[PDB]
Amino acid sequence: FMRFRRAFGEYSHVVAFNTLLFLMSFTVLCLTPVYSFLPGVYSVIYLYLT
Amino acid sequence: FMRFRRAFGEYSHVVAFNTLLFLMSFTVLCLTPVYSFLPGVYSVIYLYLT
Repeated sequence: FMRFRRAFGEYSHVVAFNTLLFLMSFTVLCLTPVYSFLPGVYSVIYLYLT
Repeated sequence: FMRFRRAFGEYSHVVAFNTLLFLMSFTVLCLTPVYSFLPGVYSVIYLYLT
């Protein structure tokens, strides 16, 4: 993490959350074909959390 | 110690105590098979010191 903070300057904070949200969304999309509940409830939770 | 402080940035302080506590716990676990008193009293002392 120190090495990561060495680069990317000030924008590392913006990059980290953007990567984490993308990874979470990718996992949710991967779990979609079996659990049909996710697309709505996860979107609602995401809207609440944003 | 100066060379160590050169790296790890701000988190060297967190790393040092974490390593020291792990080493102390490892020593206590190593002394366990003969001195059966240690698991309780050392845990109490650790809770007090934390």
